[PDB]
Amino acid sequence: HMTTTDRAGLGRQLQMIRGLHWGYGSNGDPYPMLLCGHDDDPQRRYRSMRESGVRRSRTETWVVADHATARQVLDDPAFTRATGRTPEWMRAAGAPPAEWAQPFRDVHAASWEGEVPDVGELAESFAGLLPGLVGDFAWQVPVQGMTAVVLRGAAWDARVSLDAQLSPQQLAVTEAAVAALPPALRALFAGAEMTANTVVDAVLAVSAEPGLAERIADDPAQRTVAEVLRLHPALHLERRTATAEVRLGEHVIGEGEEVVVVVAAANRDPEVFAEPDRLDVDRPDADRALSHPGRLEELVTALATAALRAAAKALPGPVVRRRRSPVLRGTNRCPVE
Amino acid sequence: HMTTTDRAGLGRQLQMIRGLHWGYGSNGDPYPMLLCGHDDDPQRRYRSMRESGVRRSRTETWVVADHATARQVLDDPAFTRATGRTPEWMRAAGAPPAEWAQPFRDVHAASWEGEVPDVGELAESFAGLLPGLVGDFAWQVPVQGMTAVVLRGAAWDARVSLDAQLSPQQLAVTEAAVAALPPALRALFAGAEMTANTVVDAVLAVSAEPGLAERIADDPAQRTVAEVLRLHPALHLERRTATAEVRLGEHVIGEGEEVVVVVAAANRDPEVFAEPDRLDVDRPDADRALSHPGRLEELVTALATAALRAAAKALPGPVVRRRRSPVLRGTNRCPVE
Amino acid sequence: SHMRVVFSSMASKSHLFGLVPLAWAFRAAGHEVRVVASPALTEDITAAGLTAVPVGTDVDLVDFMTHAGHDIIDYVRSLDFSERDPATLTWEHLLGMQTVLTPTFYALMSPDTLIEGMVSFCRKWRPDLVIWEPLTFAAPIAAAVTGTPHARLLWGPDITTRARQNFLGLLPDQPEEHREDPLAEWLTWTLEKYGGPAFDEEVVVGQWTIDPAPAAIRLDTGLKTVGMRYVDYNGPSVVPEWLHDEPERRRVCLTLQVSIEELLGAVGDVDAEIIATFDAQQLEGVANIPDNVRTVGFVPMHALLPTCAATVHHGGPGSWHTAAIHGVPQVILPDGWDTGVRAQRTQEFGAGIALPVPELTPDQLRESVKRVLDDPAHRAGAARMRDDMLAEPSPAEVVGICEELAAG
Amino acid sequence: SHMRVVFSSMASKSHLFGLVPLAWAFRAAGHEVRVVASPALTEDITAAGLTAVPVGTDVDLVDFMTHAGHDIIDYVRSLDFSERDPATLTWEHLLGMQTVLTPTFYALMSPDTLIEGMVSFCRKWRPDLVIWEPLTFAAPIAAAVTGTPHARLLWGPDITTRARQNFLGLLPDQPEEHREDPLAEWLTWTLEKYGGPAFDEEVVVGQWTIDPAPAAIRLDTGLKTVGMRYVDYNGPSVVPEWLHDEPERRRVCLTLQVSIEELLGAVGDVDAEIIATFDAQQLEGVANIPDNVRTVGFVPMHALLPTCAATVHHGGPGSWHTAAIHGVPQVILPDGWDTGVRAQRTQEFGAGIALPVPELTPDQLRESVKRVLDDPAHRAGAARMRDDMLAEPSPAEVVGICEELAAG
Repeated sequence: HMTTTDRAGLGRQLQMIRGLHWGYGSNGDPYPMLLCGHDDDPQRRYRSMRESGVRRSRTETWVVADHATARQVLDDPAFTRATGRTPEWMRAAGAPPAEWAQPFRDVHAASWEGEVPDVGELAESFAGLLPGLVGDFAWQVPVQGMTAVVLRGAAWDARVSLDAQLSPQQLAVTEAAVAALPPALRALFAGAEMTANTVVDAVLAVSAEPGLAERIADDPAQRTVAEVLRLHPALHLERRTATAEVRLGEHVIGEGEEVVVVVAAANRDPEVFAEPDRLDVDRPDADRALSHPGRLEELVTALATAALRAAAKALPGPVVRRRRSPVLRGTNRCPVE
Repeated sequence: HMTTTDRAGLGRQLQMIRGLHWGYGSNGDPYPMLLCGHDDDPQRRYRSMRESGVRRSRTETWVVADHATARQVLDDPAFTRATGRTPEWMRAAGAPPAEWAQPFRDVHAASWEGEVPDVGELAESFAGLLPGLVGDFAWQVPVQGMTAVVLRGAAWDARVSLDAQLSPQQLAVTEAAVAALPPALRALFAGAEMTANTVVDAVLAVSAEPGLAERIADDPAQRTVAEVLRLHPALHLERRTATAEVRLGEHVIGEGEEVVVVVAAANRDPEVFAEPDRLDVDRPDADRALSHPGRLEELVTALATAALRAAAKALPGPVVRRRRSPVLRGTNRCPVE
Repeated sequence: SHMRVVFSSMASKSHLFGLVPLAWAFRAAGHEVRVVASPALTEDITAAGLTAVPVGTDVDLVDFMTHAGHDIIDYVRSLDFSERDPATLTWEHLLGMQTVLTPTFYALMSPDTLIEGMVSFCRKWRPDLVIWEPLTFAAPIAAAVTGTPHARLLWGPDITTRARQNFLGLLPDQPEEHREDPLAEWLTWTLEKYGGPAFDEEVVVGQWTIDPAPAAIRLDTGLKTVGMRYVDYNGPSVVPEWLHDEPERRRVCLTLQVSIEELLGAVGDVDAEIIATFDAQQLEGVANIPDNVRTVGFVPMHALLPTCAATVHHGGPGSWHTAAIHGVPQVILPDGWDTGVRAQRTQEFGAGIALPVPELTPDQLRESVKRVLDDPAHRAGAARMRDDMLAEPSPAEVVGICEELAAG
Repeated sequence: SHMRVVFSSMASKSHLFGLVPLAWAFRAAGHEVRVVASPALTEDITAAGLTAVPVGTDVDLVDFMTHAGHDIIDYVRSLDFSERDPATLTWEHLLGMQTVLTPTFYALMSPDTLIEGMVSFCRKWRPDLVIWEPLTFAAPIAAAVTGTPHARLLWGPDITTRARQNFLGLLPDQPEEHREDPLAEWLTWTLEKYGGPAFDEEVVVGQWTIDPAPAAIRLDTGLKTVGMRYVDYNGPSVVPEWLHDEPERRRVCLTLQVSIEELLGAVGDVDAEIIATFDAQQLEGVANIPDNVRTVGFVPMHALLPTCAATVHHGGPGSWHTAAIHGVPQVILPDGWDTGVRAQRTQEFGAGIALPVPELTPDQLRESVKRVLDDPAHRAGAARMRDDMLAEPSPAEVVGICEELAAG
């Protein structure tokens, strides 16, 4: 529910930011071209972002992809997931983030401080699902799992929320999320989509590797889920904002100045990980950066771990991916058996 | 001789002054309406001018018609026939008198200080002219007379000069005068037309009166010529200009400020002359104002006196008069026998 | 076929405007159109979206008017033709107009400079046709010298033509020596300056005349007339947001006496919404006059008049013609020779009321506004005038009639 | 039969001008014509002698441009269609244009305020036809909502239409989820705001399109085209006294690089009188460049081009179209996407030379000016274009074609 007048105003705002993101991006700056997510392969932009280390974009934002500085800021407490400051280009464009982004940035900020059942007792319910995956199995896993600790369609409409906070979605897509967006439950909806693509990417990675395929059936592993969230994290980008001025490699980061941690880039540094862009289940390199308070990451890793173990029996069409997801990189169609 | 360009400029000037004279005149002021001479009878305007005494017009000019003040200024030496000052309306109109009026005002200024033969020896030549009048007799009298002390057609073209000094004539009429205008000879041309209308008005007045008709034949008189130049003077208006400031009845007349003596009005004051607008040959009233140096008036009175005496034998159509002559009031057609 | 058309007006914003829609008519037809006038009229030409050809130099009216001309403004307000008195038709009176208006107005405009300026442009640009405002005698002279076809484009009545036809009509009664013709004398000695043809009344009136006025309110002159459907132009027009809506109650619009402008209270006693064209400056003294009255300043008449049941105005061509084409009954408050004559013609036809401003009374206005609103006759009269005008060709169609006439 | 025509342009002096002669064409035909636009364009409407209906409020570009928009000026100068490279026809590239230009330009103009402003006026004034500048999407929306017939009036090439037709042409290759259409999404959710009809490509292109460009240099779009004989309008035009005379020697006029404007010496080595449209301010540094060169500032092109053997210009519509109709060979110095495309089309036809400004050399200009003056082919090419254009109806005739089309 919302008037066709404010709808019109919102649509105009979402379209202006994306328009400026693409313009800035096509002109040179790689962070807004990534933010548009017009490509399915972001790995060359991540190399360029890591190569630079730290660079602030055309928008005010500081882009941290060097694993050394990425860990440095994620560990620093000044950098938080709160409402920062409005950059001049945005208010001048007539699209304050406080308007086009607002529900979605409160979702990113939400913390799920609840008991996380990692029992694997979940994998018991999850067994009878694949008969003798995006919506028929992967999205089925968080719903039935959180039910045995949040409606299917409701969570599916809100699934774009953690992209919408940095990247403007379509008007109907933005509209459907706000209407289906509920604190903890809000944060649980977010984790549901985090878990959902983890299941897809894992089954996709297992499908290619010769070992992982028949090996997962031998011991139903947490190691595959760990490695998958390195090459394909829950959140590729991590929006943070400084409360007090911070010094990161000779750079002064002001109060309310936004910093975005490029986790997917960081998690493939040639100096930190051996064969980074290669799927290695048995790798000593466990210095991977992720996610800030709460245990939502711990919740998804459990839902995905239980899921991978249940589908260990079945493990031995064209894959379409969501095109406006620079943060979480979701799949929409994953065929078949 | 003169270019069609300066001709165009002159025509425009003559037409502007007359345009403003008529406008000012129709609006109220009687002096410029008189100056246009659209009427053949000026006697009501002269009553109004005398009634006032002295009044300055819409143009700068002082209008003196009261016989008392008329004589007062004609006798005063400060008031002269020289080039005065240009009034603001004229230069603003774009017609300085120094341009549209110039030859003609030098004619008015001219003095004929030459021996005036009043012998009446002239009336001997003038005898054989009328067989058993404007051009066939009246204009014939000054030519043959001045020849026995100046060509016929030449004097006829210049005949408008003493009107042109106050009243703008037509462009061709102004053009023809300048080309036929020659000092003394210049002043003699002027006297020729002065004499010419005197002959016409006299024969016209004699024609109506019962006495004067057969009486002029008895003693060929100077008394008729005297009385005629009272009711019909050589110059009805008399352009003068102050050299030094003069006080006339409570009025300050500035240097170069024009004064026009309305001689024809003055010469019919009810307080000065008995039955003024009536032709009386035997009248004691000889206090009539006229004409300033020279003897031109004395010359014309002689040419006209000789003329009236010669035509004493013949004395016992529609009369057309020149329409732009407020100064001298000339006749163009005087039929017949 | 493609033409080079020259439009000439004297340097008056009040006069150029009557030529504007026909100039644009020609250019939309694909013809080359240039408005040849004095440097003063340039801003007004360009503000009409037209190309200006400023020729010659300006004339100092300010100096002429302060010292000489002002009295001629007092002289003109005297003349009155709307009643046809025998006193005004005397030779003395008529030659009077001819003697004063020829130098002080017709020739005051059309100066030395403009005429040589136009003659130079025409000789060079080689126009195919010259359309001129009825009192800009430089244009027919230029057109005579160049041998270019020329036509007059009227706005209000052709009062000068009627006054002249009468003046010439008396010339034969007067003796050969008492004859005079200032306008002919001027134009003749002007035509000689450029070596041009002999004088013809064709230089005073055109070769033809275009009049946007309905046939019945036109004066009888006998001149080749091309009637034209009127299309308003009155300078920069901006529609206010309030004039978008269809009116609620019936509307009377008042546009600009001896009534101390306190006359607003008189039209206020009328049962209608009044729209007064007065600014907040013009009505700084009025304190009790408004009630049903609306003051909105200068607004587009071609946008306001289509919404009025009646109209009260000075009698100006723009107001007259615009109201006339919209079948809007009129209450004219004349002050000029040109306005009175027309105000009288339109009252005779029954398209309104003529209220001379010297004789004007607030009782007369209240009654007159009440009369046009209530008597269905004034509307019916105004309906006939409108119908006459819509039956005449549009400036678009008049382009072809000129094109053809220009050839022969 | 009488019509109510609305003309709408975005608040750009550079865009309104292309509608001006056709607006005047309609009003000369006797129709009611109103130019509905934002308050900024009001002075320019009134300076075209047209009636302005300013609706809504102004848009603060100064603030938007200083902080956000400037980069989009840098983005636009990159795009180049004149060569048809396969790289520019990729889905990624084309959706790019659609994603950036839709909000930052089309919708930046046409704001919230203007669209409701036009929809309000149209609902009230009840127009019979809406003629609009090709990138003022408020007008077709207003016309869609009101159900009023509407048509586009082009000036330069229809490059946006060609770019869009290609973009839509690739939409089917992309998966259902990867599909997007910013301009359709915007216009669709806009049509919903006024409850208007469903989205139709008819809101993007018109119901028909009027193009003053010769048939051969028009892009293939398939859209209902009404060709029109071009009649120039370029704001306030004043003819200088020097432009009255027929030229002595042959004339080349230069109108506005990386050549430090010292290029005047290059055109000076040409055997011809050069007329440079530069002011004394613009040429304050040039000390040896003039010899056969004349600097006269901004002058009317529709008065200068009829006297030129050749022309050197930026490629702007006014310069292109005016030279084209006069059969004047052209040396275009393009810098825009719109100018390059057209400069390439006119060179292919042989009506001139296209010299891109990034690649531009003073040797190229001297040779190019020498080439158009001496090779009778460029004149012959320019002669065909001229002949094509004079065979199209005048804006006067186009009024009837619209009138008829508006009915059905």
